[PDB]
Amino acid sequence: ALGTLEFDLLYDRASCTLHCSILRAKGLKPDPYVKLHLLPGACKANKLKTKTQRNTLNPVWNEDLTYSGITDDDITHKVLRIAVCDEDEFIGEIRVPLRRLKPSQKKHFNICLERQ
Repeated sequence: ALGTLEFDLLYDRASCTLHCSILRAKGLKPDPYVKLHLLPGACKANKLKTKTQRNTLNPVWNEDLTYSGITDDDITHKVLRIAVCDEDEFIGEIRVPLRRLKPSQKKHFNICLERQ
């Protein structure tokens, strides 16, 4: 379909931090970069992005992006939208409810991107 995205999420409860390791993508179907949007809210604070990789459908970022101020209740209610885009157009996205995470347990994802 649209390709796959590999990333890790780790919630560190004591420091109230969500660590998002954006690793790589494979088989993108269109200069890819990834943007993270922690929902809900259009707030600047909710939005992080990787560097842009050039001339590739198999970019490797190996980039750690982090949110601070993350509480238990944020973990149960918030959603992390992860979108890969083509720098200068939408390539694909996934939507991850944070309540799938456990404190201090890194979860590894390899997920198929979607149009949704």
